[PDB]
Amino acid sequence: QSVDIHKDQIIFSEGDAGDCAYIIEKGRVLIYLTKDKEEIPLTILGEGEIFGEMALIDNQNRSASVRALEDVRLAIVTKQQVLERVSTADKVVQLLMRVLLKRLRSALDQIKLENQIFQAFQNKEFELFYQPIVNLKNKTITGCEALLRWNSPQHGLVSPNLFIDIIENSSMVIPIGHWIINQALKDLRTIQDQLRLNKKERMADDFMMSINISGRQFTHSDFVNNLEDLREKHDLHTQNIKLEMTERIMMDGAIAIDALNQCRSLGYAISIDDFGTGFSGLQYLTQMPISFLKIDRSFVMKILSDPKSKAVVSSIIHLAHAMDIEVIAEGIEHHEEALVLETLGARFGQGYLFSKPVDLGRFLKLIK
Amino acid sequence: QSVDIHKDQIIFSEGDAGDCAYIIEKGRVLIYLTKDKEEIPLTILGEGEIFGEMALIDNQNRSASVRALEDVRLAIVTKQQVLERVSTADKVVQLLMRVLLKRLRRKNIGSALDQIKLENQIFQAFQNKEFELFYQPIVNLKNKTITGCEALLRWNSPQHGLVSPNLFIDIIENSSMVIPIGHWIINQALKDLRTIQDQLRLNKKERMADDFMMSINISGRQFTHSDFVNNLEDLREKHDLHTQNIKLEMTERIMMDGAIAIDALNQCRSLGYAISIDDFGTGFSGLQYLTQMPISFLKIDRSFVMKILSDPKSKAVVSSIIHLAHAMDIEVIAEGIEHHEEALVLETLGARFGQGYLFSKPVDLGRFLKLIKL
Ligand SMILES: Nc1ncnc2c1ncn2[C@@H]1O[C@@H]2COP(=O)(O)O[C@H]2[C@H]1O
Ligand SMILES: Nc1ncnc2c1ncn2[C@@H]1O[C@@H]2COP(=O)(O)O[C@H]2[C@H]1O
Ligand SMILES: [Mg+2]
Ligand SMILES: [Mg+2]
Repeated sequence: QSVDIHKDQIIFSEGDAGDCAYIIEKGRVLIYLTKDKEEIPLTILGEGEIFGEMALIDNQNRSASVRALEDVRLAIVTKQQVLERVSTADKVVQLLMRVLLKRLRSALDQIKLENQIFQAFQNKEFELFYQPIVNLKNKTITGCEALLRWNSPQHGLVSPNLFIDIIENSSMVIPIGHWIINQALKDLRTIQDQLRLNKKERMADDFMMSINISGRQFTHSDFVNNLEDLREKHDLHTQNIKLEMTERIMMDGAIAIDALNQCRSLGYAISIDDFGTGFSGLQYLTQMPISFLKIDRSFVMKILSDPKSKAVVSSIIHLAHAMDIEVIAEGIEHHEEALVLETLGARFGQGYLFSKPVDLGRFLKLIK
Repeated sequence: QSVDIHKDQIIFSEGDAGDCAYIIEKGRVLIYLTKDKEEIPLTILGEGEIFGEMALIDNQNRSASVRALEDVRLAIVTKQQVLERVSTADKVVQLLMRVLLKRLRRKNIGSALDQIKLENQIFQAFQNKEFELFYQPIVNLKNKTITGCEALLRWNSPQHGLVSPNLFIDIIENSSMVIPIGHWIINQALKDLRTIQDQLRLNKKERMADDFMMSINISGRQFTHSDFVNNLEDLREKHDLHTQNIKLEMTERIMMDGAIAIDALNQCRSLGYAISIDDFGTGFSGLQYLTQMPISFLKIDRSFVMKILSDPKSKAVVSSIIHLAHAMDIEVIAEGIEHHEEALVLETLGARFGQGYLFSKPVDLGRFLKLIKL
């Protein structure tokens, strides 16, 4: 709601309590101090500008007095509205705000890790490993997923729990992601060449390299174009490249409603990773041109003990079939789990039972 | 990533371009201005404090010079790190930042508007009593009996002429005014439940009265807010009602949290409140949690129901939700039902309950009390 005010009206004085702040819609206002009954002007504010906001942010008194130079109309910003928005803001953005207030009158660790990660990337401490995906019935290796690893010389082998999230919600996903795709496709060509070299011509034609693509780099412009360049750079075919995505992409939709269709039109397979976790698929599933979905490991490890977690999984498999989507059950660590998973009708699987993620040299041996 | 610096080294001067900012790990530093080769000190910064951040935020030159008073070690904050975090921040929080920069610089030398206004307009309307509750019948699909109702919030005003009238519900739900408004909703809904049950007993429909369920929408904020279950219990006892007749409709998004929100539902369930997941299959998905949550109902959203007959794989999604629900002793309420053909398919797939225009639109208490009697 908006409020009219008379010329020369002292709206509030220096030292008052801070109920709310204002945004000027019409008119002009003067901010001033008072010292031994001398009146020193700080500035004149006009249309679009704000005042009374400092007291609300740090719960202290009015740093100055304010008087209307003419008839003005103000739009009210409440204390709760300000604190609400300041509290949700990033911890560094809050540091920045607080320090600016003081002067006008873990964050260190978070900043250092982001730079440590990026420096490691440039010192080439990251490399891709590849985990076999197998046909459950005949145990043949049908394809693989590219997984990012980091082994610093000083901190040994690093947990991906740490760096993956940090990378994904930063702009460094673009240069890193480009490197991931390029490396994964380079090694696909090498995999197919080795397969043809040992006269496994049909296995070579059906081989699928799964690459994880995050939201940021998907929604980023010129993605499909740069992807196509990298594909042609290694003389590869679209039917051997499968893009693993989180459900969350369809929250957006400026380019992200038909970007998938543009990917699908070129022959790239699209797969929904960690289905049944995070943003919900069931409606997103009727929209999206999906060829696969992956049943997360959290489901698979409760199949034998929890009998209604089994029911959830059975239902996902049957639903998937009903829309010509195929299933990859991941996290498989015991033969008994595979048995149930095949009886329920899941075609593919991946997990420790078959193979952990390994480097390209161990993987090339595995396929033979 | 961390950098050592010599005593008396001018790290940067006033008027330079701003490549990066620094955080002091060791030592002390002096910020100063220069005027006709007079050096006026602004302050001394020490361990843990920051400098060089202003130039990065608004792309302008260094407002001052900086010199190390002793041997110091600095941790670098890049421009990209700062802009990255500032850009994602709320539009008002960005306004606040930019205005503070302008005033500090001058000091030592000498849609967001619309979102904010609508929030206050909504709250003023609430206090001027422009809101009221309507009630939409939920029916048993097979025998068409009214089994219960959902309380729906209305705003009787031309200004609420959004016509896509969800909007204000969303504005309320993601604001702190959900607490005083929500309290009013719950109180009003429970008051009218007592009136519904009294009429039902008055016409010797004793069994229908015992099975009647009033569905109330409860948002995340007020659910996660402390002292919720206690205040709910007070309002229930205020109207002499039983927990088995009160059903709480919740969005899936609550299980993102879990400090209080894994067992808050169990604390509600322990008291006998039915819990229902509204708009299931939209927004967040608590599937790995849905084996855990004490859920008695879920509602198939209208967006699914209106595509059942045209889109044959939207039908498959709905069939699958119903079968899954049954497999964990959860019952289904299909909403948005506007044609008899939809109800047919919905009953064949096995959904027990329904609500929609086919049966009845939302109406005031009054038209609802008449509706029961048929
Ligand atoms: N140096 C300044 N330049 C411009 N505006 C100021 C200055 N100091 C204070 N203000 C504004 O005047 C207000 C006085 O009360 P607050 O501290 O609540 O919020 C203050 C600012 O919005
Ligand atoms: N009044 C002040 N009090 C304390 N520090 C300041 C003040 N003015 C500027 N600074 C710091 O000195 C730095 C000079 O360059 P920047 O403008 O990039 O960033 C500035 C702030 O970090
Ligand atoms: Mg993956
Ligand atoms: Mg509802």
